[PDB]
Amino acid sequence: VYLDRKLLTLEDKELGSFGTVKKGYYQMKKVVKTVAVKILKPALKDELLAEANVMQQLDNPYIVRMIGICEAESWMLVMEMAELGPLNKYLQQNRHVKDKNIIELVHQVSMGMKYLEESNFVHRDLAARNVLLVTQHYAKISDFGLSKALRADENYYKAQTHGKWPVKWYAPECINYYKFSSKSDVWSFGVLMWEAFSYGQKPYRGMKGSEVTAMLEKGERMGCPAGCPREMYDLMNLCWTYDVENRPGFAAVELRLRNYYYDVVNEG
Ligand SMILES: COc1ccc(Nc2nc(-c3cccc(C(=O)Nc4ccc(C(=O)O)cc4)c3)cn3ccnc23)cc1OC
Ligand SMILES: [Cl-]
Ligand SMILES: [Cl-]
Ligand SMILES: [Cl-]
Ligand SMILES: [Cl-]
Ligand SMILES: [Cl-]
Repeated sequence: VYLDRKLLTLEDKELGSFGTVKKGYYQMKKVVKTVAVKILKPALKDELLAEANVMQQLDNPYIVRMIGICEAESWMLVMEMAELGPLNKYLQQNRHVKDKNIIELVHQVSMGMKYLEESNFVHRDLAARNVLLVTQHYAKISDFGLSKALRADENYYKAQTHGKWPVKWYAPECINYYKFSSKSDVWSFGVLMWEAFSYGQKPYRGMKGSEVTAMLEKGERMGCPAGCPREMYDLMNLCWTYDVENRPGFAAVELRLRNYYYDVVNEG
């Protein structure tokens, strides 16, 4: 959890800019581990410790692993590096990634989210930008800064202060009632699917969050990305069921993705 600054080596170049993120290496006794280190500039510190507390409890092949936290020139969260980075950016720069490969990756995210659902955690920022690639065929979920462990007696988290929120990824019940459940995450996952099959295009382009709400309330949903297979667009639309009760969970979604992926595999 608490790491030795002497064992961390940071590169100058930032990968991104809350703070910055930088690549580094962390020494074990016989190897070094390549790391991504989130580096802050009270509120920020509190959020980092909270995020670390959530990551600490998670153990799944499709979730980014925390190495630990470090308190030196600034506060640092140190994670196992996913070398290829955010999926949205990857797909923008790699437009000939095959449909079978996109299905493989979004299924992996679904398996990560099924685990998160079973663990009774809500992610609350599930977007393509927060899916990180280890390889072209291996995705992990990251960014647990808004994530919450559900109370033992509640199936949702009730936000109080509408913070700075990724509205275009949020279900109607999140915007209208400030209620966040694993089924809200399923909604976000449908948006993440749309982004993936759109090769990292932004959702609801040109629209204000307000117009998104109006659109969704009309019953309108985003169109099928070019080359996106029927079966996958149907699954997006099922993720975007307006009524939480009738919206599937991740067990349901993962299985549908699983079965389809095996069909696509069997073709060939
Ligand atoms: C430059 O390419 C990258 C390659 C690997 C990574 N890897 C990793 N990055 C992060 C990380 C943390 C905090 C913030 C960010 C971040 O700034 N992401 C991001 C996502 C999307 C965009 C964009 O759409 O332009 C720009 C930046 C990324 C965490 N991680 C945990 C394990 N591996 C990583 C990041 C890269 O750029 C942001
Ligand atoms: Cl250093
Ligand atoms: Cl060494
Ligand atoms: Cl909040
Ligand atoms: Cl947004
Ligand atoms: Cl599999």
